[PDB]
Amino acid sequence: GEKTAGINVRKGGISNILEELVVQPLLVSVSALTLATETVRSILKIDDVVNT
Amino acid sequence: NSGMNPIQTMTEVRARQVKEMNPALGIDCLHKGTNDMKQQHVIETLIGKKQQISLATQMVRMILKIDDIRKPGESEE
Amino acid sequence: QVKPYVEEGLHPQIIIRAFRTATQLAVNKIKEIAVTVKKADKVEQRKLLEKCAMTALSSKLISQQKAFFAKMVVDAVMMLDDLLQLKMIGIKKVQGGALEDSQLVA
Amino acid sequence: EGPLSVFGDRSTGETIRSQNVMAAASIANIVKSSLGPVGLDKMLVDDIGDVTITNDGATILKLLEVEHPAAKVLCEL
Amino acid sequence: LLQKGIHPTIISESFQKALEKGIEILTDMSRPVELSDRETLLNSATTSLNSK
Amino acid sequence: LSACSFTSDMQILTASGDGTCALWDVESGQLLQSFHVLCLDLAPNTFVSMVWDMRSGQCVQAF
Amino acid sequence: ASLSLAPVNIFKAGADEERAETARLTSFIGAIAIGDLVKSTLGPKGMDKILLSSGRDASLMVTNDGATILKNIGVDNPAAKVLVDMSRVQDDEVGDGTTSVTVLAAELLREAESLIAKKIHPQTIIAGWREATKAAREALLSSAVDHGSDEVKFRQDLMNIAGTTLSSKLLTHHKDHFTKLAVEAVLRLKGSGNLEAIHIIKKLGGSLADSYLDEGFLLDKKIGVNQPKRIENAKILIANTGMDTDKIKIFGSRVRVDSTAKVAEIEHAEKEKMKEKVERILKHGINCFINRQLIYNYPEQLFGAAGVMAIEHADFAGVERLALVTGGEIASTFDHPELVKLGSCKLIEEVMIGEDKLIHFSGVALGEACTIVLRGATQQILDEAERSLHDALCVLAQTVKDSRTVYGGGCSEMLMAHAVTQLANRTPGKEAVAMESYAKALRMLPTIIADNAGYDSADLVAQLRAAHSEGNTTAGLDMREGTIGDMAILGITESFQVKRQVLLSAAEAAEVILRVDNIIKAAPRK
Amino acid sequence: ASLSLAPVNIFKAGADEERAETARLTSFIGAIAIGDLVKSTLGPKGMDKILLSSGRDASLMVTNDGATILKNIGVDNPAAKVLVDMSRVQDDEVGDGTTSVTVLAAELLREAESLIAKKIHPQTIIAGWREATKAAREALLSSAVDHGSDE
Amino acid sequence: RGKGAYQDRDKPAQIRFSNISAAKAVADAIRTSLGPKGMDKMIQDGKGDVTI
Ligand SMILES: Nc1ncnc2c1ncn2[C@@H]1O[C@H](COP(=O)(O)OP(=O)(O)O)[C@@H](O)[C@H]1O
Ligand SMILES: Nc1ncnc2c1ncn2[C@@H]1O[C@H](COP(=O)(O)OP(=O)(O)O)[C@@H](O)[C@H]1O
Ligand SMILES: [Mg+2]
Repeated sequence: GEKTAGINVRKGGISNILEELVVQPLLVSVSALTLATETVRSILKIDDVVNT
Repeated sequence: NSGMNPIQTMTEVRARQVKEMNPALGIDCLHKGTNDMKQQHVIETLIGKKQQISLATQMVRMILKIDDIRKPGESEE
Repeated sequence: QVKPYVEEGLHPQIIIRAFRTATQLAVNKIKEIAVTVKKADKVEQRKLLEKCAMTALSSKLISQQKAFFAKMVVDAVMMLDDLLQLKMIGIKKVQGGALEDSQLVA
Repeated sequence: EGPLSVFGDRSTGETIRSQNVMAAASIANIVKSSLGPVGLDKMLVDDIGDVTITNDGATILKLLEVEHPAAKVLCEL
Repeated sequence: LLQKGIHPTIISESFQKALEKGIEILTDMSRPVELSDRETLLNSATTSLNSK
Repeated sequence: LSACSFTSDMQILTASGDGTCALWDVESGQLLQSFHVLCLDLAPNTFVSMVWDMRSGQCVQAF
Repeated sequence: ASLSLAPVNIFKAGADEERAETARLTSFIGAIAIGDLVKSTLGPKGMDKILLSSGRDASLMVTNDGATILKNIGVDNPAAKVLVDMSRVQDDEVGDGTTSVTVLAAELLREAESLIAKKIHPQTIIAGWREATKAAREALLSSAVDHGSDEVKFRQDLMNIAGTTLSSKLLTHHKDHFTKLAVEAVLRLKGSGNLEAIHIIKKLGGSLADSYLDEGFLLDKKIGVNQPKRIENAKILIANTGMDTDKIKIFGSRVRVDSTAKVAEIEHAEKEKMKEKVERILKHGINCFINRQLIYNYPEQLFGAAGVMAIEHADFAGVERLALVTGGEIASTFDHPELVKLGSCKLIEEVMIGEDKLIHFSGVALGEACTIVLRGATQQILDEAERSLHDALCVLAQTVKDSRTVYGGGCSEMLMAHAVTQLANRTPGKEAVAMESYAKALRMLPTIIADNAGYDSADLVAQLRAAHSEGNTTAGLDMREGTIGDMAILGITESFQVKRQVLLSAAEAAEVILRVDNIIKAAPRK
Repeated sequence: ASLSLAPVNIFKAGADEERAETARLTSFIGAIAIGDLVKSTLGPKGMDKILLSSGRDASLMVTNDGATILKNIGVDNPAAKVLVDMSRVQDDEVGDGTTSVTVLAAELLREAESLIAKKIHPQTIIAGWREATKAAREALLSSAVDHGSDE
Repeated sequence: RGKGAYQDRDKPAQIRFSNISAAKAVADAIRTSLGPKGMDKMIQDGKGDVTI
């Protein structure tokens, strides 16, 4: 049920990551997902390589 | 190899094997209509399967245990 | 470990003498604390041999069958008479077969 | 070479760390003999007979021809 | 996925659906911020600078 | 770079194996217009490489 | 006795010639190889190709366009060169059909080699193909439908045509959004055919669905230093003047004095001339000033002190697009302020797109010029999206020029081939066989379309043939699930011009290549 | 991934590997070349060939026999080798029909190439050809006439 | 029904596999430099320039 839980390098295990003040803007993750998915979709449409 | 869809056919055969206890259901490669290999008379020796599994496991163990290669790299003629 | 002292001009003879002293002390300690049992019964002697063989074998690709091979090795060695020639233990390798198919013939 | 497909060499892990430490130790051992009142100077022939006699570490490391980046770091230091 | 016999177009469409669902999930996770909250900005910058 | 015929010293004509000559000026340093090469002879506001026109930025006489 | 196979040698070193069988073999092999390469990129389920340049830059290019694929390949087979030139000319004439025409020519030449193997003189094949082309063309013309009178039906036709054009390309992911985008961009031209009036800006980053058509115009230039960065109710003045140490055009003139005081006076006179020119420009009563050439520091400072934006170095395309979108006049003299029209827009400002700043024109007066912003994940994605939009805009402009439309999805090919078969059934001799081969290639086109989708092409093509012979003139492939259906309801439509051009160009190239019986090559330079 | 198209090089120098479409292309090309070469020497109006050897003696041989044409040539295509061995075995079994069997095999493989181009699995082609061979053999046997009783 | 389309051409599958292998190799190469415990890389160009 807890969603603010992540890798805690300082403690060495799993803890509420907000206690370590490890936060990042949502735009970074959203852009990462969108761009990676678009690149994968573009690559999946390729089926031949031609040397110019 | 028989042109059928792999994942769908394998999933259906596995589900049929789980539903009714029948370890004789396989892949209808020749399209005879039925999936029961006991009726289709597709028979292999037990020793063959046991040897296949054993040899594959041992060779995979060897390949996994190797973590270093020292080739001469001379590319000799 | 002795490299840093070598770099700072320590005489090699001192290092050699220290190594000899430490090695003598360690060997004496090993001989002192090594566990031996003075009962001379065959059952626990065979158990000791099997345990030593398993430990020696638990680093190789046959480690999964180390008990089987260890028992076979113990039997093979115990069938040797008094000098334990290696040439009296034939080893034939036949391609094809599982490790568990290996056999020892009396 | 391999799936990475980069036109060049690649060292990873303990190998590159050891190489960097070796380069730094080489630079240190070059000038280790010129430290303290019981230190001694050095001659630096400049490939055409020019001679530079010095004890200053900066001059020695600047006049030397170094190629390893981890050693250029110490020279610039 | 391809080794099982799945056409790349199906894979791309499924990945698009997964990306849309993931964007929704990430948006549901996040919380709003105010530029007057200096502590949040400092924490974001520090999280950016831990790996460097 | 093959051709760097400095010009009217207000402008510089430069070209290389790219195949598209570039018109630069000295003061501003901005590429005025890249004309879509080994020679950059000027008028013996126009130049020949194909004759190009400054006033229109297009080839006017081909031979 | 052959020219090359003779006791005496009649050629230079390196020259070569191939007689009838060898020349036909070479031509057919080259053409079939080109057709096989360009195909499998055809139809809604066609895939893309990667073009690795071997040059210094090693440019990377992934594309689905047949013309682009055929352009950037090293071709030595002369017949393949003929087909490549065909594809290029087809691209120049109309936006789409580059792959279809090449595939049709390749299939025609394959049927031609079959007929030659069946001991048929190539002239008979050519005559039969000419008759078949005439019949197919007249049938396709009879099948055309026009909706230019009804504005709503014409807009629906534009929607369908843009969707069909974008179906094969990478934009099929957001086909609906991109179809609306392209249709609006074309309709904003107010009937003009100027495809250069539509500017496509490719900015890296962001999703492909973030691409949009700006309601006004976007300029990628910069404003001066002291000039304002935002103007409401702008009064545009578009110019093509010097604004940069504009020397008097008497090139034989020079300053020759006997004192530096006179030199300073002449310098002040030059500066006063520039100031008077700027005052004459400002007499028009303007807020913004776009010049095609550069603006130096003194006129820039004067404009800034006047509170006027001075956008500089807007090239010929830039000033033309600004004139089209704002209604201004590209002036070069300012002695008659009342005779020059000024462009107008509600607002000018700077916008932040990605990491680059651009000038935004909002609330434009005329708007007969569009700026389409493309956002993508890679440079290759942006380039392919630009190519797909170019194809869609070209086809939409052609449809605007000529509103006649024909049904796609193999329907046109089935109808033309059915007409050809009907003609062949009434023709005696081997011309009937040639006509049947022509129809066979026409069927092979949607057969390849269905092959690219993984469907059962034989059954689908048989069903299409039966439906078209029965009288169902609008039957076609339904790629959504893999059946046949009515192309009118499904809204699969394409320009009549494009299909007719594809058919005619393919027939012409097949006839030209088939006429060849000898290939003679001169010694190359290398 | 295939052996040749893998980042690691798994073969000796000079050894290669041809996958499905390439192997079919090479096999069909070799078979069609053999069939086209051996034909035109078929039927009453067939013409003969000249076999000029490249050896030191440079043996000259004019011939109409398909088996002699096929055996006395430098064959590198493995499918062409299969057809050549077929012709030799046919000659060994009976003295005639070498050209006929070679041409029939070449035509069958040409039709197989067309069928493969039409997206048909080769096992289906093989099963259909087995049925066709059964039918044709039965028809030919039923068509045979014997006159050994009357001298 | 029986068998479906044969798919005589194997080149598209090889192209897809090679593209995936290259992408996976790049991801594995840069994997080590992720997170607060990630480590930098030193790259020496053909010109001899060095960057960390
Ligand atoms: N949604 C669709 N359904 C059926 N067929 C289509 C569809 N979209 C395009 N096609 C067909 O695909 C063919 C090829 O179009 P495309 O590959 O986009 O450009 P080109 O005509 O240059 O090959 C056209 O002849 C068209 O009939
Ligand atoms: N007089 C003939 N009329 C019609 N067909 C013939 C005649 N003589 C031979 N043939 C046909 O020519 C074919 C080829 O025979 P031939 O050219 O001798 O080579 P091979 O017998 O090795 O195939 C045979 O199948 C035969 O049916
Ligand atoms: Mg198209």
